[PDB]
Amino acid sequence: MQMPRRFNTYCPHCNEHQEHEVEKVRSGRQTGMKWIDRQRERNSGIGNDGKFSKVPGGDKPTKKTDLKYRCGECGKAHLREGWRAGRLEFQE
Amino acid sequence: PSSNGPLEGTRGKLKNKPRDRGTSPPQRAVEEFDDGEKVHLKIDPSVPNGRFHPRFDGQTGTVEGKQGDAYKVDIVDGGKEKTIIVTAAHLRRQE
Amino acid sequence: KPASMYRDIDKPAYTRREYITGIPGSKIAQHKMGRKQKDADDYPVQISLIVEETVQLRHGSLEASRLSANRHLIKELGEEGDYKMTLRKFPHQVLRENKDGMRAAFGKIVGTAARVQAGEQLFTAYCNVEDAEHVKEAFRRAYNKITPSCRIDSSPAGNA
Amino acid sequence: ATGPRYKVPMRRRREARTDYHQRLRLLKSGKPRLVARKSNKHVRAQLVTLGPNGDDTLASAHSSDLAEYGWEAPTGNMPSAYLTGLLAGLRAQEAGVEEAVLDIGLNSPTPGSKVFAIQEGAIDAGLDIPHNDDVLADWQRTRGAHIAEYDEQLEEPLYSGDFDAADLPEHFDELRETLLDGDIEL
Amino acid sequence: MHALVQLRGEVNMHTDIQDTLEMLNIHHVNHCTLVPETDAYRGMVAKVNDFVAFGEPSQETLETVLATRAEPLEGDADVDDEWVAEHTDYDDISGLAFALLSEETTLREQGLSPTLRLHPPRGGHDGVKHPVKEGGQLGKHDTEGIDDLLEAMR
RNA sequence: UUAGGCGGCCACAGCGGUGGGGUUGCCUCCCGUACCCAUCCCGAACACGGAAGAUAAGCCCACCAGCGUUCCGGGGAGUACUGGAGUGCGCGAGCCUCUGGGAAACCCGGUUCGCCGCCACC
RNA sequence: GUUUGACUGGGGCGGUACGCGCUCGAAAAGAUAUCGAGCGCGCCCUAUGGCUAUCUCAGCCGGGGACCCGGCGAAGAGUGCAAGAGCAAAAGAUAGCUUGACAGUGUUCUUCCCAACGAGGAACGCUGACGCGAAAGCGUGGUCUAGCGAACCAAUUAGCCUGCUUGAUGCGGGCAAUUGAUGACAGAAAAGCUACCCUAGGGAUAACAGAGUCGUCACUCGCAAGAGCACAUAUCGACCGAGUGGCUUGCUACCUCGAUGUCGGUUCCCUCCAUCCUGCCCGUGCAGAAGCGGGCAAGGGUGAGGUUGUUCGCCUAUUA
RNA sequence: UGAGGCGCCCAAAAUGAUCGGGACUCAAAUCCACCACCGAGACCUGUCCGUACCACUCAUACUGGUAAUCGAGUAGAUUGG
RNA sequence: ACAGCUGGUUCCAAUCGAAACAUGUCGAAGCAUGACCUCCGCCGAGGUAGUCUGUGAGGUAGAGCGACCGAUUGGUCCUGUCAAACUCCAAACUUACAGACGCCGUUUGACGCGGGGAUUCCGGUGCGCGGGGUAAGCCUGUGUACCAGGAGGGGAACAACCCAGAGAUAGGUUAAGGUCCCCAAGUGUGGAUUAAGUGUAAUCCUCUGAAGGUGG
Ligand SMILES: CSC[S@](=O)C[C@H](CO)NC(=O)/C=C/c1c(C)[nH]c(=O)[nH]c1=O
Ligand SMILES: [Cl-]
Ligand SMILES: [Cl-]
Ligand SMILES: [Cl-]
Ligand SMILES: [Cl-]
Ligand SMILES: [Cl-]
Ligand SMILES: [Cl-]
Ligand SMILES: [K+]
Ligand SMILES: [Mg+2]
Ligand SMILES: [Mg+2]
Ligand SMILES: [Mg+2]
Ligand SMILES: [Mg+2]
Ligand SMILES: [Mg+2]
Ligand SMILES: [Mg+2]
Ligand SMILES: [Mg+2]
Ligand SMILES: [Mg+2]
Ligand SMILES: [Mg+2]
Ligand SMILES: [Mg+2]
Ligand SMILES: [Mg+2]
Ligand SMILES: [Mg+2]
Ligand SMILES: [Mg+2]
Ligand SMILES: [Mg+2]
Ligand SMILES: [Mg+2]
Ligand SMILES: [Mg+2]
Ligand SMILES: [Mg+2]
Ligand SMILES: [Mg+2]
Ligand SMILES: [Mg+2]
Ligand SMILES: [Mg+2]
Ligand SMILES: [Mg+2]
Ligand SMILES: [Mg+2]
Ligand SMILES: [Mg+2]
Ligand SMILES: [Mg+2]
Ligand SMILES: [Mg+2]
Ligand SMILES: [Mg+2]
Ligand code: NA
Ligand code: NA
Ligand code: NA
Ligand code: NA
Ligand code: NA
Ligand code: NA
Ligand code: NA
Ligand code: NA
Ligand code: NA
Ligand code: NA
Ligand code: NA
Ligand code: NA
Ligand code: NA
Ligand code: NA
Ligand code: NA
Ligand code: NA
Ligand code: NA
Ligand code: NA
Ligand code: NA
Ligand code: NA
Ligand SMILES: [Sr+2]
Ligand SMILES: [Sr+2]
Ligand SMILES: [Sr+2]
Ligand SMILES: [Sr+2]
Ligand SMILES: [Sr+2]
Ligand SMILES: [Sr+2]
Ligand SMILES: [Sr+2]
Ligand SMILES: [Sr+2]
Ligand SMILES: [Sr+2]
Ligand SMILES: [Sr+2]
Ligand SMILES: [Sr+2]
Ligand SMILES: [Sr+2]
Ligand SMILES: [Sr+2]
Ligand SMILES: [Sr+2]
Ligand SMILES: [Sr+2]
Ligand SMILES: [Sr+2]
Ligand SMILES: [Sr+2]
Ligand SMILES: [Sr+2]
Ligand SMILES: [Sr+2]
Ligand SMILES: [Sr+2]
Ligand SMILES: [Sr+2]
Ligand SMILES: [Sr+2]
Ligand SMILES: [Sr+2]
Ligand SMILES: [Sr+2]
Ligand SMILES: [Sr+2]
Ligand SMILES: [Sr+2]
Ligand SMILES: [Sr+2]
Repeated sequence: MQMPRRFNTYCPHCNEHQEHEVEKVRSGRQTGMKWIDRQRERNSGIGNDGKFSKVPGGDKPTKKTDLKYRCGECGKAHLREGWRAGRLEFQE
Repeated sequence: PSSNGPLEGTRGKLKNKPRDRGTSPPQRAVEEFDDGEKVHLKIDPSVPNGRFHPRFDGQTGTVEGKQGDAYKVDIVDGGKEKTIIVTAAHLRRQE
Repeated sequence: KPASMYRDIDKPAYTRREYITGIPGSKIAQHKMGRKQKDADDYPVQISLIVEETVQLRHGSLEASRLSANRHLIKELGEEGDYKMTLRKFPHQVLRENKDGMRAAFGKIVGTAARVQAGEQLFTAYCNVEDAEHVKEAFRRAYNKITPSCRIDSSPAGNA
Repeated sequence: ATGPRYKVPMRRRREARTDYHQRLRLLKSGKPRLVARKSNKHVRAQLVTLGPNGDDTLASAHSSDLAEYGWEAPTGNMPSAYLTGLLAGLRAQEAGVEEAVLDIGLNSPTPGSKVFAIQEGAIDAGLDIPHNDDVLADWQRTRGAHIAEYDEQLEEPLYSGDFDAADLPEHFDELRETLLDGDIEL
Repeated sequence: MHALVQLRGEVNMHTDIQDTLEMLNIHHVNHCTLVPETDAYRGMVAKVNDFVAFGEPSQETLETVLATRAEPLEGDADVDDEWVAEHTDYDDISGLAFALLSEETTLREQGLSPTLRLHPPRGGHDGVKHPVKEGGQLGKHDTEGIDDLLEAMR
């Protein structure tokens, strides 16, 4: 489906309607220093490694929208529930 | 049933007799009831909103207050007490 | 296949063509016989074949009886005799057959039948006071090819 | 009409007098309605309330009984409409009515029209009615100015039965002046 | 006022039909109760119609049954004119019988057990598999038929 | 209500038809576009301003039943169906009796060409 | 070293009735099963959402299958997609404007009738901020019922809490929430063979047999079209209809799994009749002889051989 | 010529036939009525037991009272011996 | 060793008395949570298994369709037929609430509430209504009573068909069913039919008897 790059809506930060810009959330890189990262190294050794021997699951036929909404005046973003959309293309 | 949605098997109870077909009179949609009043519950096919679960059609409850314009009606489903949010459009005074 | 299999009314009415496909064509060639251009009121005698028990009659049976009855009326009154007979019932009930044991047993469609309540007129003839006995014979041969017992009732006919 | 299954509209629908969808939305306020009507020659204002066997009018005013206070002018114009609303409004306050919702029935919400004039009048009478100023004709028009200047482009008196030559908005003032006053027998 | 006598046991009888008999103070076979003729009671007897025998008895018959089977609300004190006279609003059984038949009072109202625990029918009854019109003993009876039964069960 | 406004019930009110009604009164048709307002083009409509004309529309009043609808009488029908009961009948599908309820179609004769509430008004 | 699921008229194969929605089944409150009947959903849409203004649709007729004018026309149109339901001065069409498909937090119902259970859903509120409208009011997505996903972990959004004597920096831990999937859909990370097999049990579930059924099979009867050169009925006999048996087969899972040893044959005994011979009859398209058809009748008889394990059947010479 | 009642033909199975048997024919069959009987632990009645409740009581020890509206029971819960 | 699988688990009595179903489950030979049984405590005045009446809900039976819809005849308006997934109509009946009467509760404390303990989640039969199947002592629903866990009387025998719900003991009268003998009671009365031993068989896997025919 189609969707406007910018449009007026409520900004929970300014607490009033203002223009926002919609952006698909880009994945941020991992640091490899989170607790889970250290548990994988502490608990992995000889033989099977329990949960750390499992491999990536499947995929749902369609994913939900994963967007950021940035307020055009205070520069802050807020998240919203997403909805299943086979495709999301912005207009302009 | 073959399915279990809210409108399963409601072909009859949610269908209008042909002559009652069409937008309903506003009078009964604006009616005011007092707490303690006995009201019969019956969905009006022509009115979309303010309905209760079809399974409760035919109940005679007791107005025990309101929420916004809708009314909170107390009924006893079997032996279980329940509170129903319903708009006047689907209610009628008893007796 | 034996009629014992379908003669009783032990199942829901099954007639909706919109939800049933593959329904075999009927074997009944005609429902109105004799001189169908003339009215029934134009006759002094009116005799019907009445069913005595409620039953289902398959189209293959309606055809055999009707045939074996009109045939006689034709042989005794001629290919143009001054008479007219009517088979007033049509086979609306669709019949199945489970032809794998009792698993997914709903049967495939195999035929059609007409439901007849006891006391009803299956056939009705209109003749002249002369051929009144030839029609009584046609019915005698007709009720011999259908399940129930029948009464050959003589409606308009006080010439005895 | 055609058969058993035929659906005949509610009486007031087939007579083309009541817009039920608008009615319902109106009744949802819980407030009395300032029912503004108008005929070719007259204008009528009524404060209607909901009732068991039908609506209930608590107060009202007609352009006819306007003369009853000193009006010799026509009764189908702007000055006429406003004063009628004010008269009905004043009587409204009498019976204890304090607020209303404009019910223009099947008339159009044209800016500066008479049903809106009836409204401004009823509001000046002290009644609390949800409105919008920039939809009300400007003061002067209400007075009757637009018709004065029209008579200005004379050649043949605008009015037949000489009520006056160059007509009068100043009269409107005298009548409004007489209504806003306390005394007056409502 | 109709006399009601249970003639068919509780085994296999519908529960709502059995509860109806109990509301009419009948808990055993051969037990009789006196019920006023009202719309409410009418629905009740019509419901237990197939397990009972009922009808309006003659004043005399009611007098015989009361004499022989009436009991106090409590205790084994025999009920006779003297008892009636000293415990009820009447002078003797007759005064009571009349007031009952005319529905001015009830046994319970006069300190008597609501039930007349009758004896099996001497000479037997007409059967509990057929109504009166078919030669049985079930359902509504004539005052003479009802008296015949009650007297046999005296 | 000698013609009006806002309605409740939402065809007993619909469809169709006949007759009657209006000088400064009422509703209308009607006359007219400087204004407020209006038409994807039209003062047609919407809106505004107005009285030369008119009761032909509409409307209101009185009425007609052919079609549609409501209710009612008589007939169909205590039929069809049915809650309770049965050591009643039938090879059987099924039927009957007693008790308590009880249609629909259709025909014939009536009823129905709205009823009611608030306000205003020779 | 383990896993290789569940359902199932036994199991396997087939299928998914394994998560959802609609009509019917369902017996006029509610609830209600089967490998029950018809059939759908795992999306799509920035408008195909929202409001306002103006407006009325299928279809038919008349006048100049595109367009223009008039008439009839309560809805048969349209409303994204199943089905059922809703809707006409609209919930449909057109035009314009707009982003409420918004943030926070609840009430109630549903999910799960009654009657406890999560996610998910719906109706209805309060608060905040907005859109449109003269205003009442409408907008918590699409008229209603399908379009859905736990914990752990990661990424993401804004502010704040916190990390072992202490301060600074790095890098971590946490409060709230969004997104990523488990369709075996209230969530394990997961293929088969065993006739070399083993244990626990089950007649809770199959094979043979018994029992029930009798569609199938065998046999009979009613009707008698038709032909039999003429001739229904010497004889053959379609259709359709009604039955009997329990010899075939199928169905069911009632009995038996702490066992009732398979088929065929053989040997030996009793029986049934729907009769092949023998006795006695009737008809004949009965000259005779002999055929053919039918009736009574179960005393007796009904044998030997070739292939094949065969039952069956085919074949040979005898035979009443 | 119409209708009704009972019966007859249709009607064949395997160790020994059957309405339980005997056996029954103006019935010991069938249908319509009727009369009198037999027959449960049901119902009525005497006495006793248990249990529940009541009065008195420290008592759950006696004594008295009430039970038409108490008296069957697998799994299981409760309690005295 | 473990098993969700088979077997067994020892004295007496008194009160009450099920569930063989719902939701979830690698779950269907198991559990948990509900329903239901029981025990204890709290509460303190009503309760509602029956019926009647009033105010409502409902589209099954039936019926009908020139009332929709889709089927389904023929003739030169008429004439012949239908519907589990049709309805212009429309029951009996089921059901919400209330009042009345009844019954019940206020020392036997009902209704309601909190907590302890379960058992149970293979069911079956009759009757009514079903859906599948030619059918079945079939499969799968639903309501109810029964068996299970229910004696005693009858039914030849015979879990659920009839009578009947039962402390002990005793007298009496009946119930279902029966009265020629076996075996308690009639070789009962008035009348009629049957000649087949029809029949002497309520119900039923169990008791057959059909279409067709009969100057008996
Ligand atoms: C006591 S069990 C006896 S057995 O079942 C006897 C029956 C005779 O019909 N034999 C069989 O069923 C044989 C079945 C066979 C099957 C299914 N498959 C085979 O490969 N061979 C068989 O013999
Ligand atoms: Cl996205
Ligand atoms: Cl609800
Ligand atoms: Cl107006
Ligand atoms: Cl003891
Ligand atoms: Cl009991
Ligand atoms: Cl004999
Ligand atoms: K075995
Ligand atoms: Mg339905
Ligand atoms: Mg006593
Ligand atoms: Mg008897
Ligand atoms: Mg005129
Ligand atoms: Mg029988
Ligand atoms: Mg291991
Ligand atoms: Mg399995
Ligand atoms: Mg239902
Ligand atoms: Mg995981
Ligand atoms: Mg992410
Ligand atoms: Mg699951
Ligand atoms: Mg689930
Ligand atoms: Mg083993
Ligand atoms: Mg077993
Ligand atoms: Mg078995
Ligand atoms: Mg052996
Ligand atoms: Mg023979
Ligand atoms: Mg010869
Ligand atoms: Mg022999
Ligand atoms: Mg013990
Ligand atoms: Mg004890
Ligand atoms: Mg029907
Ligand atoms: Mg048991
Ligand atoms: Mg006796
Ligand atoms: Mg003797
Ligand atoms: Mg015999
Ligand atoms: Na470690
Ligand atoms: Na409506
Ligand atoms: Na006029
Ligand atoms: Na698995
Ligand atoms: Na299969
Ligand atoms: Na939820
Ligand atoms: Na077999
Ligand atoms: Na057979
Ligand atoms: Na022989
Ligand atoms: Na051989
Ligand atoms: Na016990
Ligand atoms: Na183990
Ligand atoms: Na298990
Ligand atoms: Na079970
Ligand atoms: Na399970
Ligand atoms: Na009471
Ligand atoms: Na029926
Ligand atoms: Na029991
Ligand atoms: Na015995
Ligand atoms: Na015999
Ligand atoms: Sr380590
Ligand atoms: Sr490793
Ligand atoms: Sr996938
Ligand atoms: Sr069937
Ligand atoms: Sr026949
Ligand atoms: Sr004009
Ligand atoms: Sr038969
Ligand atoms: Sr009646
Ligand atoms: Sr393995
Ligand atoms: Sr198999
Ligand atoms: Sr909506
Ligand atoms: Sr393989
Ligand atoms: Sr091998
Ligand atoms: Sr054994
Ligand atoms: Sr023989
Ligand atoms: Sr011979
Ligand atoms: Sr063999
Ligand atoms: Sr062979
Ligand atoms: Sr006991
Ligand atoms: Sr006991
Ligand atoms: Sr008990
Ligand atoms: Sr029902
Ligand atoms: Sr005798
Ligand atoms: Sr005799
Ligand atoms: Sr048997
Ligand atoms: Sr039988
Ligand atoms: Sr016969």
